[PDB]
Amino acid sequence: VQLQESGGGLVQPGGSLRLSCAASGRTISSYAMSWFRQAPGKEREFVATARRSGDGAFYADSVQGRFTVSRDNAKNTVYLQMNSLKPEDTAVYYCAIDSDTFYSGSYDYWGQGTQVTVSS
Amino acid sequence: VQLLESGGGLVQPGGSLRLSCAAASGFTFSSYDMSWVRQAPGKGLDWVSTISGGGTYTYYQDSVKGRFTISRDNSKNTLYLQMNSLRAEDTAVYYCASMDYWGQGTTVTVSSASTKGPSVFPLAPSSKSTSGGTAALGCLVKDYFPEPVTVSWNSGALTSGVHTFPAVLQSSGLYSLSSVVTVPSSSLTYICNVNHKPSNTKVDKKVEPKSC
Amino acid sequence: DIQMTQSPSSLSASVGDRVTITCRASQSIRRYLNWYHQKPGKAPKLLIYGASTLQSGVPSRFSGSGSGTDFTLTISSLQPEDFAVYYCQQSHSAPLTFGGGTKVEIKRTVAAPSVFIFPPSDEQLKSGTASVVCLLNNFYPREAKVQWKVDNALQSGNSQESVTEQDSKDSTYSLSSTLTLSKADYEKHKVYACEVTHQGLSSPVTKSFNRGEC
Repeated sequence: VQLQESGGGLVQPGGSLRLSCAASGRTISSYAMSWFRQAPGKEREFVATARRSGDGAFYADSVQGRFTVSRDNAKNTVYLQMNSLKPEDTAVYYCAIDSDTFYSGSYDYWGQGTQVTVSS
Repeated sequence: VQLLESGGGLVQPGGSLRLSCAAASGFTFSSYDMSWVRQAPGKGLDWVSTISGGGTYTYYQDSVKGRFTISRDNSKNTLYLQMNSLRAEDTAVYYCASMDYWGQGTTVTVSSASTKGPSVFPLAPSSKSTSGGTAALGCLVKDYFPEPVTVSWNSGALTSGVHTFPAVLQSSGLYSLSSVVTVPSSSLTYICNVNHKPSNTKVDKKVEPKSC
Repeated sequence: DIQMTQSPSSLSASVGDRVTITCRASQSIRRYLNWYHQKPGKAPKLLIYGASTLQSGVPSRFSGSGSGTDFTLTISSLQPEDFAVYYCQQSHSAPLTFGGGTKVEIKRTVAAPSVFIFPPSDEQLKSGTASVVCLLNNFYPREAKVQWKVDNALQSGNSQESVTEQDSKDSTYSLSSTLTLSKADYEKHKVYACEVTHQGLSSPVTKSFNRGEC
Protein backbone atom coordinates (compact mmCIF):
# COMPACT_ATOMS: atom_id res chain seq x y z
CA VAL A 1 0.00 0.00 0.00
CA GLN A 2 1.10 3.52 -0.97
CA LEU A 3 -0.43 6.97 -0.56
CA GLN A 4 -0.33 10.11 -2.67
CA GLU A 5 -1.80 13.46 -1.69
CA SER A 6 -2.77 15.94 -4.39
CA GLY A 7 -4.73 19.14 -4.73
CA GLY A 8 -2.34 21.44 -2.91
CA GLY A 9 -1.67 24.86 -4.33
CA LEU A 10 -1.62 28.59 -3.78
CA VAL A 11 -4.88 30.25 -2.73
CA GLN A 12 -5.89 33.65 -1.36
CA PRO A 13 -7.27 34.00 2.19
CA GLY A 14 -10.91 32.99 2.22
CA GLY A 15 -10.41 30.64 -0.73
CA SER A 16 -10.81 26.90 -0.97
CA LEU A 17 -8.82 23.79 -1.87
CA ARG A 18 -9.88 20.15 -2.17
CA LEU A 19 -7.22 17.65 -1.10
CA SER A 20 -7.35 14.00 -2.10
CA CYS A 21 -5.40 11.06 -0.71
CA ALA A 22 -5.39 8.04 -3.03
CA ALA A 23 -4.28 4.62 -1.78
CA SER A 24 -2.67 2.36 -4.39
CA GLY A 25 -2.66 -1.31 -3.43
CA ARG A 26 -4.74 -3.02 -0.75
CA THR A 27 -8.27 -1.77 -0.04
CA ILE A 28 -8.50 0.74 2.82
CA SER A 29 -12.26 0.78 3.45
CA SER A 30 -11.92 -0.96 6.83
CA TYR A 31 -9.29 1.49 8.17
CA ALA A 32 -9.54 5.06 9.40
CA MET A 33 -7.75 7.71 7.38
CA SER A 34 -6.27 10.80 8.97
CA TRP A 35 -4.95 14.11 7.72
CA PHE A 36 -1.97 15.85 9.38
CA ARG A 37 -0.17 19.06 8.48
CA GLN A 38 3.37 20.34 9.06
CA ALA A 39 4.24 24.01 8.70
CA PRO A 40 7.92 24.94 8.29
CA GLY A 41 9.73 24.60 11.61
CA LYS A 42 6.68 23.44 13.58
CA GLU A 43 5.61 20.04 14.85
CA ARG A 44 3.43 17.76 12.73
CA GLU A 45 -0.17 18.25 13.91
CA PHE A 46 -3.54 16.54 13.66
CA VAL A 47 -6.15 17.84 11.19
CA ALA A 48 -8.97 15.32 10.73
CA THR A 49 -9.95 11.67 10.69
CA ALA A 50 -12.54 9.80 8.65
CA ARG A 51 -13.25 6.49 10.40
CA ARG A 52 -15.06 3.67 8.59
CA SER A 53 -18.29 4.86 7.00
CA GLY A 54 -20.85 5.17 9.78
CA ASP A 55 -18.18 5.52 12.48
CA GLY A 56 -17.94 9.31 12.18
CA ALA A 57 -15.53 12.12 11.28
CA PHE A 58 -13.38 13.86 13.89
CA TYR A 59 -11.60 17.22 13.66
CA ALA A 60 -8.95 19.36 15.33
CA ASP A 61 -9.93 22.63 17.01
CA SER A 62 -8.12 24.70 14.39
CA VAL A 63 -10.09 23.36 11.42
CA GLN A 64 -13.48 22.67 12.97
CA GLY A 65 -16.27 24.07 10.81
CA ARG A 66 -14.03 24.90 7.84
CA PHE A 67 -12.66 21.51 6.73
CA THR A 68 -14.71 18.43 5.89
CA VAL A 69 -13.11 15.01 5.55
CA SER A 70 -14.95 12.34 3.55
CA ARG A 71 -14.20 9.06 1.80
CA ASP A 72 -14.93 7.25 -1.47
CA ASN A 73 -14.48 3.51 -0.83
CA ALA A 74 -15.06 2.76 -4.53
CA LYS A 75 -12.01 4.92 -5.35
CA ASN A 76 -9.86 3.91 -2.30
CA THR A 77 -9.59 7.65 -1.65
CA VAL A 78 -10.13 10.14 1.19
CA TYR A 79 -10.88 13.81 0.63
CA LEU A 80 -10.22 16.92 2.71
CA GLN A 81 -12.42 19.80 1.59
CA MET A 82 -10.80 22.98 2.93
CA ASN A 83 -12.98 26.09 2.92
CA SER A 84 -12.35 29.54 4.43
CA LEU A 85 -8.60 29.04 4.20
CA LYS A 86 -6.39 31.17 6.48
CA PRO A 87 -2.70 32.14 6.16
CA GLU A 88 -2.06 29.97 9.25
CA ASP A 89 -3.32 26.97 7.24
CA THR A 90 -0.11 27.08 5.13
CA ALA A 91 1.63 23.72 5.64
CA VAL A 92 2.46 20.47 3.92
CA TYR A 93 -0.58 18.20 4.34
CA TYR A 94 -0.20 14.45 4.84
CA CYS A 95 -2.61 11.52 4.99
CA ALA A 96 -2.04 8.32 6.96
CA ILE A 97 -3.85 5.02 7.53
CA ASP A 98 -4.58 3.92 11.06
CA SER A 99 -3.52 0.28 10.70
CA ASP A 100 -5.55 -0.54 13.85
CA THR A 101 -9.14 -1.48 13.04
CA PHE A 102 -10.01 -0.49 16.62
CA TYR A 103 -8.87 3.13 15.99
CA SER A 104 -6.03 3.50 18.48
CA GLY A 105 -3.86 5.46 16.03
CA SER A 106 -1.27 3.11 14.53
CA TYR A 107 -0.07 5.36 11.67
CA ASP A 108 2.42 3.13 9.84
CA TYR A 109 1.69 4.16 6.24
CA TRP A 110 2.09 7.81 5.23
CA GLY A 111 1.83 9.76 2.00
CA GLN A 112 4.52 12.09 0.73
CA GLY A 113 2.62 15.34 1.33
CA THR A 114 1.05 18.13 -0.70
CA GLN A 115 1.92 21.80 -0.22
CA VAL A 116 -0.79 24.27 0.83
CA THR A 117 0.03 28.00 0.83
CA VAL A 118 -2.49 30.72 1.71
CA SER A 119 -1.38 34.28 0.95
CA SER A 120 -2.46 37.49 -0.79
CA VAL B 1 -38.99 7.14 45.87
CA GLN B 2 -41.36 4.27 45.11
CA LEU B 3 -39.19 1.18 45.81
CA LEU B 4 -36.43 0.91 48.40
CA GLU B 5 -34.08 -2.08 48.71
CA SER B 6 -32.23 -3.21 51.83
CA GLY B 7 -30.48 -6.25 53.27
CA GLY B 8 -27.36 -6.18 51.05
CA GLY B 9 -23.78 -5.60 52.11
CA LEU B 10 -20.81 -7.80 52.95
CA VAL B 11 -20.90 -11.61 52.96
CA GLN B 12 -18.39 -14.43 52.47
CA PRO B 13 -18.55 -17.08 49.73
CA GLY B 14 -21.01 -19.76 50.79
CA GLY B 15 -23.01 -17.34 52.94
CA SER B 16 -26.60 -16.08 52.72
CA LEU B 17 -28.27 -12.68 52.47
CA ARG B 18 -31.95 -11.79 52.40
CA LEU B 19 -32.81 -8.78 50.25
CA SER B 20 -36.08 -6.97 50.77
CA CYS B 21 -37.82 -4.21 48.88
CA ALA B 22 -40.57 -1.96 50.22
CA ALA B 23 -43.02 -0.22 47.86
CA ALA B 24 -44.58 3.15 48.62
CA SER B 25 -48.33 3.22 49.35
CA GLY B 26 -49.56 4.53 46.01
CA PHE B 27 -47.39 2.24 43.90
CA THR B 28 -50.09 -0.45 43.22
CA PHE B 29 -47.48 -3.09 43.99
CA SER B 30 -50.05 -5.94 43.88
CA SER B 31 -50.75 -5.41 40.14
CA TYR B 32 -47.10 -5.67 39.06
CA ASP B 33 -44.99 -8.61 38.15
CA MET B 34 -41.93 -7.76 40.27
CA SER B 35 -38.27 -8.51 39.55
CA TRP B 36 -34.69 -8.39 40.81
CA VAL B 37 -32.11 -7.31 38.23
CA ARG B 38 -28.40 -7.00 39.02
CA GLN B 39 -25.49 -5.06 37.60
CA ALA B 40 -21.88 -6.03 38.27
CA PRO B 41 -19.18 -3.34 38.31
CA GLY B 42 -18.47 -2.14 34.80
CA LYS B 43 -21.09 -4.47 33.25
CA GLY B 44 -24.63 -4.40 31.88
CA LEU B 45 -28.00 -5.37 33.28
CA ASP B 46 -28.49 -8.98 34.34
CA TRP B 47 -31.94 -10.37 35.13
CA VAL B 48 -32.13 -12.46 38.32
CA SER B 49 -35.75 -13.38 39.00
CA THR B 50 -39.39 -12.44 38.44
CA ILE B 51 -42.52 -13.26 40.46
CA SER B 52 -46.07 -12.79 39.14
CA GLY B 53 -48.34 -10.17 40.67
CA GLY B 54 -50.45 -12.65 42.63
CA GLY B 55 -47.43 -14.79 43.44
CA THR B 56 -48.47 -17.97 41.60
CA TYR B 57 -45.39 -18.12 39.36
CA THR B 58 -41.68 -17.56 39.89
CA TYR B 59 -38.94 -17.47 37.24
CA TYR B 60 -35.15 -17.64 37.69
CA GLN B 61 -31.99 -17.18 35.69
CA ASP B 62 -30.22 -20.53 35.40
CA SER B 63 -27.15 -19.45 37.35
CA VAL B 64 -29.21 -18.63 40.46
CA LYS B 65 -31.81 -21.43 40.21
CA GLY B 66 -32.02 -23.41 43.45
CA ARG B 67 -29.76 -20.87 45.24
CA PHE B 68 -32.05 -17.81 45.18
CA THR B 69 -35.77 -17.69 46.08
CA ILE B 70 -38.00 -14.74 45.17
CA SER B 71 -41.16 -14.14 47.19
CA ARG B 72 -43.58 -11.33 47.94
CA ASP B 73 -46.04 -10.17 50.58
CA ASN B 74 -48.74 -8.10 48.91
CA SER B 75 -50.36 -7.06 52.18
CA LYS B 76 -47.05 -5.46 53.21
CA ASN B 77 -46.14 -4.28 49.67
CA THR B 78 -42.77 -6.07 49.98
CA LEU B 79 -40.60 -8.19 47.70
CA TYR B 80 -37.91 -10.56 48.98
CA LEU B 81 -34.88 -12.33 47.54
CA GLN B 82 -33.34 -15.07 49.69
CA MET B 83 -29.82 -15.70 48.34
CA ASN B 84 -27.97 -18.80 49.56
CA SER B 85 -24.60 -20.28 48.56
CA LEU B 86 -23.35 -16.93 47.37
CA ARG B 87 -20.25 -16.69 45.18
CA ALA B 88 -17.87 -13.88 44.31
CA GLU B 89 -19.53 -13.46 40.89
CA ASP B 90 -22.80 -12.52 42.63
CA THR B 91 -21.18 -9.22 43.64
CA ALA B 92 -23.35 -6.50 42.06
CA VAL B 93 -25.88 -3.77 42.68
CA TYR B 94 -29.29 -5.49 43.04
CA TYR B 95 -32.31 -3.50 41.79
CA CYS B 96 -35.90 -4.08 42.81
CA ALA B 97 -37.98 -3.41 39.70
CA SER B 98 -41.36 -3.26 38.09
CA MET B 99 -41.34 -2.88 34.32
CA ASP B 100 -41.81 0.90 34.53
CA TYR B 101 -39.97 1.70 37.79
CA TRP B 102 -36.64 0.62 39.33
CA GLY B 103 -35.38 1.30 42.83
CA GLN B 104 -31.86 2.67 43.21
CA GLY B 105 -30.50 -0.75 44.19
CA THR B 106 -28.54 -2.23 47.06
CA THR B 107 -24.94 -3.39 46.89
CA VAL B 108 -23.99 -7.02 47.60
CA THR B 109 -20.25 -7.79 47.99
CA VAL B 110 -19.35 -11.48 48.27
CA SER B 111 -15.70 -11.85 49.29
CA SER B 112 -13.31 -13.62 51.63
CA ALA B 113 -11.50 -10.35 52.34
CA SER B 114 -11.70 -8.64 55.72
CA THR B 115 -12.47 -4.95 55.92
CA LYS B 116 -9.17 -3.05 55.60
CA GLY B 117 -8.31 0.63 55.19
CA PRO B 118 -6.06 1.66 52.27
CA SER B 119 -2.39 2.34 52.02
CA VAL B 120 -1.79 5.66 50.26
CA PHE B 121 1.32 6.31 48.17
CA PRO B 122 2.35 9.52 46.37
CA LEU B 123 2.44 9.83 42.59
CA ALA B 124 5.12 12.43 42.56
CA PRO B 125 6.38 14.51 39.65
CA SER B 126 10.05 15.45 39.41
CA SER B 127 12.32 18.08 37.86
CA LYS B 128 13.47 15.67 35.14
CA SER B 129 9.93 14.34 34.46
CA THR B 130 8.18 17.76 34.39
CA SER B 131 8.49 19.54 31.04
CA GLY B 132 6.22 22.23 29.70
CA GLY B 133 3.76 24.30 31.64
CA THR B 134 1.68 21.51 33.19
CA ALA B 135 2.68 19.01 35.86
CA ALA B 136 0.71 15.98 37.02
CA LEU B 137 0.70 14.43 40.48
CA GLY B 138 -1.54 12.18 42.53
CA CYS B 139 -2.08 9.39 45.04
CA LEU B 140 -2.17 5.62 44.63
CA VAL B 141 -4.84 4.28 46.99
CA LYS B 142 -4.02 0.62 47.40
CA ASP B 143 -5.18 -2.60 49.06
CA TYR B 144 -8.47 -1.63 50.67
CA PHE B 145 -11.77 -3.52 51.17
CA PRO B 146 -14.68 -3.02 50.54
CA GLU B 147 -15.52 -0.14 48.18
CA PRO B 148 -15.68 2.84 48.36
CA VAL B 149 -13.05 5.40 49.20
CA THR B 150 -13.45 9.11 48.60
CA VAL B 151 -10.48 11.26 47.60
CA SER B 152 -10.39 15.02 47.94
CA TRP B 153 -7.49 17.38 47.35
CA ASN B 154 -6.31 20.04 49.81
CA SER B 155 -9.41 19.37 51.93
CA GLY B 156 -11.66 20.14 48.96
CA ALA B 157 -10.06 23.42 47.93
CA LEU B 158 -8.37 21.89 44.84
CA THR B 159 -11.04 20.54 42.48
CA SER B 160 -10.12 21.83 39.02
CA GLY B 161 -8.25 19.25 36.98
CA VAL B 162 -8.87 16.37 39.41
CA HIS B 163 -9.53 12.87 38.05
CA THR B 164 -10.19 9.95 40.38
CA PHE B 165 -10.32 6.64 38.55
CA PRO B 166 -12.79 3.82 39.23
CA ALA B 167 -11.37 1.14 41.49
CA VAL B 168 -10.01 -2.18 40.25
CA LEU B 169 -10.41 -5.49 42.10
CA GLN B 170 -6.94 -7.05 42.33
CA SER B 171 -6.25 -10.79 42.39
CA SER B 172 -5.57 -10.40 46.13
CA GLY B 173 -9.26 -9.59 46.60
CA LEU B 174 -8.40 -5.99 47.59
CA TYR B 175 -9.26 -2.84 45.64
CA SER B 176 -6.94 -0.20 44.19
CA LEU B 177 -7.27 3.18 42.49
CA SER B 178 -5.37 6.37 41.71
CA SER B 179 -6.46 10.01 41.96
CA VAL B 180 -4.52 12.59 39.94
CA VAL B 181 -4.48 16.33 39.31
CA THR B 182 -2.69 18.61 36.83
CA VAL B 183 -1.37 21.97 38.03
CA PRO B 184 0.98 24.69 36.71
CA SER B 185 4.58 23.47 36.64
CA SER B 186 5.64 26.66 38.43
CA SER B 187 3.28 25.86 41.35
CA LEU B 188 5.40 22.86 42.39
CA THR B 189 0.97 22.42 48.71
CA TYR B 190 -0.82 19.31 47.49
CA ILE B 191 -2.31 16.77 49.90
CA CYS B 192 -4.78 14.04 48.98
CA ASN B 193 -7.42 13.25 51.62
CA VAL B 194 -8.41 9.60 51.45
CA ASN B 195 -11.49 8.54 53.40
CA HIS B 196 -12.56 4.91 53.81
CA LYS B 197 -15.78 4.90 55.82
CA PRO B 198 -16.12 1.06 56.07
CA SER B 199 -12.86 0.93 58.10
CA ASN B 200 -13.46 4.35 59.75
CA THR B 201 -9.97 5.33 58.52
CA LYS B 202 -8.71 8.52 56.93
CA VAL B 203 -5.26 9.19 55.43
CA ASP B 204 -3.79 12.54 54.36
CA LYS B 205 -0.70 12.18 52.15
CA LYS B 206 1.37 15.15 51.01
CA VAL B 207 2.69 14.62 47.49
CA GLU B 208 6.17 16.15 47.20
CA PRO B 209 7.99 16.75 43.90
CA LYS B 210 11.59 15.56 43.98
CA SER B 211 14.42 17.75 42.68
CA CYS B 212 17.14 16.61 40.31
CA ASP C 1 -32.05 -18.26 25.43
CA ILE C 2 -32.95 -15.29 23.24
CA GLN C 3 -29.68 -13.48 22.60
CA MET C 4 -30.07 -9.70 22.34
CA THR C 5 -27.35 -7.82 20.43
CA GLN C 6 -27.12 -4.04 20.22
CA SER C 7 -25.32 -1.83 17.73
CA PRO C 8 -23.20 0.25 17.80
CA SER C 9 -21.42 -0.30 21.16
CA SER C 10 -21.03 3.47 21.34
CA LEU C 11 -21.66 6.49 19.23
CA SER C 12 -20.59 10.11 19.44
CA ALA C 13 -23.22 12.77 18.93
CA SER C 14 -24.01 16.44 19.50
CA VAL C 15 -27.07 18.16 20.90
CA GLY C 16 -29.68 18.26 18.16
CA ASP C 17 -28.49 15.15 16.31
CA ARG C 18 -30.83 12.46 15.08
CA VAL C 19 -29.61 9.24 16.69
CA THR C 20 -30.58 5.67 15.80
CA ILE C 21 -29.75 2.58 17.90
CA THR C 22 -30.43 -1.00 16.80
CA CYS C 23 -31.28 -4.24 18.64
CA ARG C 24 -31.49 -7.75 17.14
CA ALA C 25 -32.88 -10.89 18.75
CA SER C 26 -31.83 -14.44 17.94
CA GLN C 27 -35.50 -15.59 17.79
CA SER C 28 -38.67 -13.67 16.86
CA ILE C 29 -40.07 -11.81 19.88
CA ARG C 30 -42.49 -10.13 17.81
CA ARG C 31 -43.16 -6.89 19.72
CA TYR C 32 -42.21 -7.81 23.29
CA LEU C 33 -39.30 -5.40 23.47
CA ASN C 34 -38.43 -2.66 25.98
CA TRP C 35 -35.91 0.17 25.77
CA TYR C 36 -34.18 1.54 28.89
CA HIS C 37 -32.02 4.59 29.64
CA GLN C 38 -29.27 4.59 32.33
CA LYS C 39 -27.02 7.32 33.66
CA PRO C 40 -23.89 6.27 35.61
CA GLY C 41 -24.69 5.53 39.23
CA LYS C 42 -28.47 5.59 38.66
CA ALA C 43 -31.17 2.98 38.13
CA PRO C 44 -32.32 2.40 34.53
CA LYS C 45 -35.50 4.12 33.33
CA LEU C 46 -38.00 2.68 30.88
CA LEU C 47 -38.43 4.64 27.65
CA ILE C 48 -40.47 2.31 25.46
CA TYR C 49 -42.44 -0.89 25.98
CA GLY C 50 -44.11 -3.11 23.36
CA ALA C 51 -41.28 -1.81 21.15
CA SER C 52 -43.25 1.26 19.97
CA THR C 53 -45.21 2.53 22.95
CA LEU C 54 -43.79 5.62 24.59
CA GLN C 55 -43.83 5.40 28.33
CA SER C 56 -45.63 8.02 30.40
CA GLY C 57 -43.59 11.16 30.95
CA VAL C 58 -40.90 10.21 28.43
CA PRO C 59 -40.45 13.15 26.01
CA SER C 60 -41.81 12.66 22.52
CA ARG C 61 -38.38 12.89 20.85
CA PHE C 62 -38.00 9.18 21.72
CA SER C 63 -39.58 6.64 19.40
CA GLY C 64 -39.19 2.94 18.79
CA SER C 65 -40.02 0.81 15.77
CA GLY C 66 -39.70 -2.77 14.60
CA SER C 67 -41.20 -6.19 15.14
CA GLY C 68 -39.99 -9.76 14.87
CA THR C 69 -36.22 -9.70 15.34
CA ASP C 70 -35.06 -6.19 14.31
CA PHE C 71 -35.76 -3.16 16.47
CA THR C 72 -34.83 0.49 16.39
CA LEU C 73 -34.66 3.25 18.97
CA THR C 74 -34.61 6.78 17.52
CA ILE C 75 -33.96 10.09 19.27
CA SER C 76 -35.14 12.84 16.95
CA SER C 77 -33.23 15.73 18.53
CA LEU C 78 -30.65 14.78 21.15
CA GLN C 79 -30.78 16.73 24.41
CA PRO C 80 -28.06 16.88 27.09
CA GLU C 81 -29.95 14.47 29.37
CA ASP C 82 -29.87 11.88 26.59
CA PHE C 83 -26.12 11.14 26.84
CA ALA C 84 -26.39 7.80 28.64
CA VAL C 85 -26.26 4.05 28.13
CA TYR C 86 -29.26 2.50 26.38
CA TYR C 87 -30.38 -1.11 26.81
CA CYS C 88 -32.88 -3.17 24.90
CA GLN C 89 -34.70 -5.98 26.72
CA GLN C 90 -36.97 -8.71 25.41
CA SER C 91 -40.10 -9.41 27.48
CA HIS C 92 -41.18 -12.32 25.30
CA SER C 93 -40.10 -15.36 27.33
CA ALA C 94 -37.89 -16.45 30.23
CA PRO C 95 -35.03 -15.98 30.81
CA LEU C 96 -35.51 -12.23 30.34
CA THR C 97 -32.47 -10.93 28.49
CA PHE C 98 -30.89 -7.51 27.90
CA GLY C 99 -28.80 -6.27 25.04
CA GLY C 100 -25.24 -5.36 25.87
CA GLY C 101 -25.75 -1.60 25.84
CA THR C 102 -25.10 1.40 23.59
CA LYS C 103 -23.27 4.38 25.07
CA VAL C 104 -24.29 7.69 23.53
CA GLU C 105 -21.38 10.04 24.27
CA ILE C 106 -20.66 13.71 23.63
CA LYS C 107 -18.72 14.49 20.45
CA ARG C 108 -15.98 17.13 20.60
CA THR C 109 -12.74 18.01 18.87
CA VAL C 110 -9.77 15.65 18.95
CA ALA C 111 -7.33 16.02 21.87
CA ALA C 112 -4.24 13.87 22.06
CA PRO C 113 -3.38 12.67 25.57
CA SER C 114 -0.69 14.28 27.70
CA VAL C 115 1.32 11.37 29.13
CA PHE C 116 2.96 11.24 32.57
CA ILE C 117 4.86 8.40 34.23
CA PHE C 118 5.25 7.92 37.99
CA PRO C 119 7.80 5.63 39.70
CA PRO C 120 6.88 3.51 42.71
CA SER C 121 7.29 5.35 45.98
CA ASP C 122 10.15 4.41 48.28
CA GLU C 123 7.62 3.62 51.02
CA GLN C 124 5.80 1.09 48.84
CA LEU C 125 9.07 -0.50 47.72
CA LYS C 126 10.06 -1.39 51.29
CA SER C 127 6.79 -3.37 51.49
CA GLY C 128 7.90 -5.69 48.68
CA THR C 129 5.75 -4.44 45.76
CA ALA C 130 6.32 -1.87 43.01
CA SER C 131 3.44 -0.09 41.26
CA VAL C 132 4.49 2.01 38.27
CA VAL C 133 1.72 4.32 37.03
CA CYS C 134 1.22 5.83 33.58
CA LEU C 135 -1.38 8.59 33.07
CA LEU C 136 -3.01 9.51 29.76
CA ASN C 137 -4.71 12.81 30.56
CA ASN C 138 -7.56 14.70 28.90
CA PHE C 139 -7.87 12.97 25.54
CA TYR C 140 -10.59 12.51 22.94
CA PRO C 141 -11.76 10.29 21.38
CA ARG C 142 -11.72 7.34 23.74
CA GLU C 143 -9.68 4.81 21.74
CA ALA C 144 -6.04 4.60 22.86
CA LYS C 145 -3.23 2.09 23.30
CA VAL C 146 -0.70 2.08 26.16
CA GLN C 147 2.15 -0.45 26.23
CA TRP C 148 4.76 -1.07 28.94
CA LYS C 149 8.43 -1.67 28.09
CA VAL C 150 10.93 -2.69 30.79
CA ASP C 151 14.51 -2.64 29.47
CA ASN C 152 12.73 -2.60 26.07
CA ALA C 153 10.89 -5.89 26.73
CA LEU C 154 7.16 -5.57 26.09
CA GLN C 155 5.14 -6.53 29.17
CA SER C 156 2.04 -8.68 29.18
CA GLY C 157 -0.36 -9.75 31.91
CA ASN C 158 1.02 -7.55 34.72
CA SER C 159 -0.90 -4.30 34.16
CA GLN C 160 -4.44 -3.02 34.73
CA GLU C 161 -6.06 -0.04 33.02
CA SER C 162 -8.79 2.25 34.28
CA VAL C 163 -10.74 5.06 32.60
CA THR C 164 -12.83 8.04 33.75
CA GLU C 165 -16.23 9.02 32.44
CA GLN C 166 -16.31 11.93 30.02
CA ASP C 167 -15.30 15.02 31.98
CA SER C 168 -18.25 17.17 33.05
CA LYS C 169 -16.57 20.35 31.74
CA ASP C 170 -14.46 19.48 28.66
CA SER C 171 -15.86 16.05 27.62
CA THR C 172 -12.41 14.41 27.60
CA TYR C 173 -11.29 11.09 29.03
CA SER C 174 -8.37 10.20 31.24
CA LEU C 175 -6.85 6.77 31.68
CA SER C 176 -4.43 5.12 34.11
CA SER C 177 -2.27 2.05 33.42
CA THR C 178 -0.65 0.44 36.48
CA LEU C 179 2.26 -1.99 36.16
CA THR C 180 2.78 -4.15 39.25
CA LEU C 181 5.96 -6.10 40.03
CA SER C 182 7.67 -7.62 43.03
CA LYS C 183 10.41 -5.55 44.63
CA ALA C 184 12.96 -8.12 43.46
CA ASP C 185 11.75 -7.94 39.86
CA TYR C 186 11.58 -4.13 39.86
CA GLU C 187 15.18 -3.73 41.09
CA LYS C 188 16.60 -5.83 38.22
CA HIS C 189 15.75 -3.27 35.58
CA LYS C 190 16.78 0.26 34.66
CA VAL C 191 14.39 1.75 32.12
CA TYR C 192 10.64 1.84 32.73
CA ALA C 193 8.76 3.19 29.72
CA CYS C 194 5.11 3.88 28.91
CA GLU C 195 4.33 4.00 25.15
CA VAL C 196 1.09 5.59 23.96
CA THR C 197 -0.79 5.85 20.69
CA HIS C 198 -3.95 7.80 19.89
CA GLN C 199 -5.54 8.97 16.66
CA GLY C 200 -4.54 12.54 17.56
CA LEU C 201 -0.81 11.60 17.78
CA SER C 202 1.33 11.57 14.63
CA SER C 203 3.72 9.06 16.25
CA PRO C 204 3.69 7.13 19.57
CA VAL C 205 4.48 9.11 22.72
CA THR C 206 6.95 7.52 25.15
CA LYS C 207 7.49 8.61 28.77
CA SER C 208 10.13 6.86 30.86
CA PHE C 209 12.35 6.98 33.93
CA ASN C 210 15.56 5.18 34.95
CA ARG C 211 15.15 3.33 38.25
CA GLY C 212 18.03 4.25 40.56
CA GLU C 213 18.66 7.67 39.02
CA CYS C 214 16.99 10.93 40.00
